[PDB]
Amino acid sequence: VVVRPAPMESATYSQSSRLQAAGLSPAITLFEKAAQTVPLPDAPQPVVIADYGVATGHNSLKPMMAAINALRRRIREDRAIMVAHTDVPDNDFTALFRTLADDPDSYLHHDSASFASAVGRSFYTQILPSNTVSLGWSSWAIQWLSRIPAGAPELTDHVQVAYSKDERARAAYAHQAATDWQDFLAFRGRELCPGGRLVVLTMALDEHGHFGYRPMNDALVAALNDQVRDGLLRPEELRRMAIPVVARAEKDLRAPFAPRGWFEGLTIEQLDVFNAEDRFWAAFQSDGDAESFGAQWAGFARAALFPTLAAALDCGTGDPRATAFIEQLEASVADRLASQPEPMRIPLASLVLAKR
Amino acid sequence: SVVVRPAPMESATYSQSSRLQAAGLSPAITLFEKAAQTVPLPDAPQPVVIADYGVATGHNSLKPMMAAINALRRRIREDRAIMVAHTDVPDNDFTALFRTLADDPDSYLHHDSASFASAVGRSFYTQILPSNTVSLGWSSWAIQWLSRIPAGAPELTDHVQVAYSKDERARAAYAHQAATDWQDFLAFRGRELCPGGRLVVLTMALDEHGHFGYRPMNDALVAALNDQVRDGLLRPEELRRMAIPVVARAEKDLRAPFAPRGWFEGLTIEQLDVFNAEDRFWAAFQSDGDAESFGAQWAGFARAALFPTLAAALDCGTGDPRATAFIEQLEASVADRLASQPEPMRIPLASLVLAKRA
Ligand SMILES: Nc1ncnc2c1ncn2[C@@H]1O[C@H](CSCC[C@H](N)C(=O)O)[C@@H](O)[C@H]1O
Ligand SMILES: Nc1ncnc2c1ncn2[C@@H]1O[C@H](CSCC[C@H](N)C(=O)O)[C@@H](O)[C@H]1O
Ligand SMILES: CCCCCCCC(=O)O
Ligand SMILES: CCCCCCCC(=O)O
Repeated sequence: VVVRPAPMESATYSQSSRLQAAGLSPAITLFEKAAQTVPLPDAPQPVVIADYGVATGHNSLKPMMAAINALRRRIREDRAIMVAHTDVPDNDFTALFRTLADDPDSYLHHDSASFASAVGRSFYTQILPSNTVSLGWSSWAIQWLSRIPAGAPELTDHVQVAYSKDERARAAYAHQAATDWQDFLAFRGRELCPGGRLVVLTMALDEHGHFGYRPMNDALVAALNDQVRDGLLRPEELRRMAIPVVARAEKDLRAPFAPRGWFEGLTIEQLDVFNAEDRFWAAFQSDGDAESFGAQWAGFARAALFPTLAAALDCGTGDPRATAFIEQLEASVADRLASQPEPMRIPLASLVLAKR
Repeated sequence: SVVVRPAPMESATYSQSSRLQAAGLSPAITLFEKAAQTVPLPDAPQPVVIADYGVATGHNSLKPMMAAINALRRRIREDRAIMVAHTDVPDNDFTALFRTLADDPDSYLHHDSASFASAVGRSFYTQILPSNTVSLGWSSWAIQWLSRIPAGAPELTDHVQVAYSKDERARAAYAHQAATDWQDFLAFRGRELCPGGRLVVLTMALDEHGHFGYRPMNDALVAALNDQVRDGLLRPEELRRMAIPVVARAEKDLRAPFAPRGWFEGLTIEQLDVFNAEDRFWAAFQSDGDAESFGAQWAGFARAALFPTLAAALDCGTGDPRATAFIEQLEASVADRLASQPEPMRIPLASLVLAKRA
């Protein structure tokens, strides 16, 4: 009865998350700096790093290595560092453990006293022992709502609430995001060591209050409307489709802390709101390959969003119809964006949080 | 890879098909609970770590974990963190594990609000947890699985279990692989345990007479596989390729790394028992006379634990419908054969308590 989003498409996420990787690049610098200065546990207790919202692990390798390299300048080489990667139960943890074993960039291949574990429990509850996490990292994860809000109006003509014209829906999604953010902070506040640091990167609204990805969202909705026109999609199924993602404004991120600056033992040490460089547009300006441009954007949308859309179908998620739906939708979005390539806004927020 | 490994349990059926395992491990829970009463615990703010080596779906971990946690709660504050680290191979179904921990009312997460869960998908034949952090280790029905089919070992012609093979070279190769695997397992647990820590192991053993047990089951399985070849459902080449990388150890094998002075890599055997588990399927049949249920229980047990490893030998994919049909038919065949002539079976086990030097 509680409707939740779907995890990333395991088969394609590691190959289709270059946008996310490029966008989080500035946050790695913050994370590295946090690792250089954070108070550490008494030797020889293991130093714990937490990665909240790991998916396949591909985009975690660089931030984890940056922290580990920084820590190694401060501690003995034989001292244990434990990385706890967290996601939802239905995330593909086999893909994660294969990434950690097989990818040359894996920290396990670079540091002989580093260790890996996984936690498959929603990060909107406490999932690690209190006072044990020295360094927390979360990129591209917290924009995902814990649920479609209870009693929220069905998004009749849209898949993203920011583009919806239903005021009741907007408020319901906004309240859910506010409660989710409070919950996330409350439990990270318990998990962090005193003096510990948490670096968060999430989807944001820009200075004008816009969600961004405008041509993408237009292409997506149009491609879905074409499937109902061609009889590939039922009108009821399209009505049910919704992405439980909310992008937060600066004011939304600060809300739990106002006005004294603290919430559940945590404070905002640094906050930045910025637009990530549009690499797909930059590449297109260089090579003029419109088909490639369309394929890059469509692949990004597929791995991250399509499993959630496919969950609304009358058939099963393992049903061949769902696979056909995913592949057709990707090809249609690709064609639409390839026909008229345009730059897009990728609004992000980075935060450094510190525990008392 | 040219290194051939066993396959994990069938996650779809293991939680429903592991009552034999659950019943067999029951005596080891008592040992584990007793260990929990006195093992040293780590300095604050470190959680007490309980490691579960070879978790599968988690179904059979709930009882031993809760026994340890209950004992620990008689010693320490209710708000002290306890972390259970469940370990398996990368291709284990960890989603099934986390669903078990969230949904089963027997889950320690539902009974202890300061208990936590994690998973480690890295072979336990290497070190997979930080040195000196584990107070209590548990491993049931896992260490009999070889790290690999031994390199250069002859194809198990006419057999799927090496104990029943007539090939001397195959038997020796499997025995040597088991011996080095056991040394590896001990070496790395010896590093992971806290000084004074305890590890409880339950594994498949050879009985007093050096026998593997499950004889009627073994016979039914071989006969059923032969039926599939004869009926054109399985290629002769595929059956030749099939081998279960499982080795049951005698007392002497278990003691081998420790002999003669009693210690290996900081560990010693505190207690060792070798016993046959009560055959509950036979007991039920003696009570109710339901031969069909008898066959189904045995075949379900074999299916969940063994059939993925057999299916890996097929020329098709493991995700192919042909592999599913193979598993389903093999189960039905074994069930029918055992139902036709119900017989008691030997289930030889060994339980060990290992202690790390203080
Ligand atoms: N409540 C929740 N608890 C844990 N993980 C969640 C979650 N809601 C969403 N996620 C996870 O957040 C991930 C978003 S993809 C981000 C992956 C990676 N950090 C990167 O930067 O590319 C998905 O794996 C999704 O399953
Ligand atoms: N090298 C290895 N490392 C980790 N796990 C292994 C392994 N070899 C086999 N296993 C695991 O051991 C498990 C055996 S099933 C036993 C499950 C449970 N402990 C019970 O008592 O019922 C399987 O999940 C299998 O994947
Ligand atoms: C138009 C919305 C785009 C959402 C991107 C989500 C990225 C991720 O979760 O990895
Ligand atoms: C006849 C061989 C029986 C092997 C049982 C393996 C049980 C398990 O690994 O869970």
